[PDB]
Amino acid sequence: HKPEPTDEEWELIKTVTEAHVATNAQGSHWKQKRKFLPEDLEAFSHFTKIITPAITRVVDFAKKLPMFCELPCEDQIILLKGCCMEIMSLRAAVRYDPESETLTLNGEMAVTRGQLKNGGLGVVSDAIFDLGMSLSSFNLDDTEVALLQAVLLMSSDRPGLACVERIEKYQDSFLLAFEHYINYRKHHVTHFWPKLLMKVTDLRMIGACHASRFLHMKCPTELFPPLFLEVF
Amino acid sequence: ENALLRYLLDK
Ligand SMILES: COc1nc(C(=O)NCC(=O)O)c(O)c2ccc(Oc3c(C)cc(C(=O)c4cccc(C)c4)cc3C)cc12
Repeated sequence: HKPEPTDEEWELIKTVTEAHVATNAQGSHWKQKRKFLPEDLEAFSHFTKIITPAITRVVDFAKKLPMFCELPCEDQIILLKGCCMEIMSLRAAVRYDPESETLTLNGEMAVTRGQLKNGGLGVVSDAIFDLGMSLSSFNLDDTEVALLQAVLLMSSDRPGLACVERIEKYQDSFLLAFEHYINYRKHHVTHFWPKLLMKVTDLRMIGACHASRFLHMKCPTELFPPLFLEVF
Repeated sequence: ENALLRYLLDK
């Protein structure tokens, strides 16, 4: 008897789910198009060459949300800068394979904990892998991942934002529609909603450490891809 | 200064 989605919420769920699926790499063909990376600055090289298409897919995801498009571009810039690494981390974490103990990046590269860490992320690799491991029993479908992405995208607390309250209103829509979908999905996990909100905090911490470490990683800046530098 | 991000947003 917990509330299930309203018609307006079902339309929002369709919109955001479709935006996620259209911009999720090899959605169908990721398990098979996946190749395992063999064996510092050299893994830095394969990880730099793939970051830029990952940022771009996040930009595309945001641009297919009509709520995002009614925001002024300077707010869109702040919002995308705040959430790329959180969304990319989530997108990798839901692609954890317990058998290979790998995450898949860009629907094509399987990396191990050690590879991602030695590769340059440091302790944040442990944070993303441990999120993947704990998301296994969550059984998140495309809709739940899309709604998590929409919730991170629509963060009012981002510094420099103009439409702080318009954004919080958008987020509150996604949060309500997301809880209702969860009530409807009836996962066999106790306190599923409170636990998903803690995963949102886990991703927000990943967002801020990537920021922290980028500061420390400056290694001349022309070595880092342009769009990466834009989204720190 | 967000010039690439700005381009990608306004396309
Ligand atoms: C979040 O997890 C990620 N997810 C995806 C992805 O495709 N997700 C799945 C999906 O979208 O479907 C990536 O492609 C990532 C690429 C690099 C990366 O982590 C880094 C590594 C492994 C090294 C370094 C660096 O050392 C460095 C420093 C300067 C410039 C550059 C590009 C790299 C930086 C990052 C973010 C993290 C990625």
